[PDB]
Amino acid sequence: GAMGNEYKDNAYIYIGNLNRELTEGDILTVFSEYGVPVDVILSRDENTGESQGFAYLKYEDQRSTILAVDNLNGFKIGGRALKIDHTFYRPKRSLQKYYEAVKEELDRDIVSKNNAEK
Amino acid sequence: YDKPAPENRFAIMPGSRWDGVHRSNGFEEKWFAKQNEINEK
Repeated sequence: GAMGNEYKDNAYIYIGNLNRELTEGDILTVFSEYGVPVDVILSRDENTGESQGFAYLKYEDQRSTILAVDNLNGFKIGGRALKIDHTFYRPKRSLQKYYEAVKEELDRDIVSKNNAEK
Repeated sequence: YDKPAPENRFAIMPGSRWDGVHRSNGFEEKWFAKQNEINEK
């Protein structure tokens, strides 16, 4: 599970087979109980837009994503079965405050326990 | 004791944003309702 990298709050899920009229509010309400996300991303065609066909929302907890998945997986809504799946894409990169994250600033005080117990 | 069937472990409480609209995913949900609905013990 991405060993040596351990990504932070980067939990994202792919939502397909959704109603065209389905808006962000509807999506939030549906997933609201099943782990309401802090942000919703909707794909749009720059050529025309309007339609999406793809959408991704950020979950507060990566473990909570299991709920909506096993819950809305194959679930029928409006005559359409929802298709939930784990994503793999990363959000827009931002090199600013993350600068302070450079080097093991914390890391349990540079591994206080050191190498195993004395 | 062997459980009758698998279910959700993390019981995350609902939020206001949920609007309070009906949202179901499994009939087993009846089990959770029964636990919450206890007037005899």
